[PDB]
Amino acid sequence: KRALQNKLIVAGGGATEMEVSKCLRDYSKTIAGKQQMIINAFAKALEVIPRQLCENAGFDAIEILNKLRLAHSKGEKWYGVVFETENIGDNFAKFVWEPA
Amino acid sequence: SLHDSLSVVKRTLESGNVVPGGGCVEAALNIYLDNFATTVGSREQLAIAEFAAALLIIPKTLAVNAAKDSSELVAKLRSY
Repeated sequence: KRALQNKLIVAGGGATEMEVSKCLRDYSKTIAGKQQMIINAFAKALEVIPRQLCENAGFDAIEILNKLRLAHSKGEKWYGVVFETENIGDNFAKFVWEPA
Repeated sequence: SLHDSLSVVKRTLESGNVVPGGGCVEAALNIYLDNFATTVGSREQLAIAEFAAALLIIPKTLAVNAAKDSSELVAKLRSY
């Protein structure tokens, strides 16, 4: 339903959640003072969404999230968490989509 | 006073290798090990992140005893 009603999509399943948390860690480097640790806490608070997705599905939260923090930091922004076979992967190809 | 002063200069010069203080080492290792944590990427990445962030307690306590705000100076010092 939302695919036809909304033509603006973002990659879900951990993809968008990591990119929002990725850039805000870099944006906090330019801001000094208490606001730096607060933005870092906000980006750290964004890590609970991909975490619980792996914990509720039985996947290992330590390995998959850390491996997700690797390849996503390598310059590809679309890496999500594959819900079928446990591994890191692009959800844009796996077609996990949510509107913006 | 010249003997009490130079005495500190004596030990500083006697060692031909000096290190900056005031929280420079703890912050330099915190930022470097943060990027080095991505070189492993399994488990220790979380341990290296906690080990590097644990060094921030040294510059934090120095500001608390100085009556200055530690959440400001330590955060500003890391950004620099």
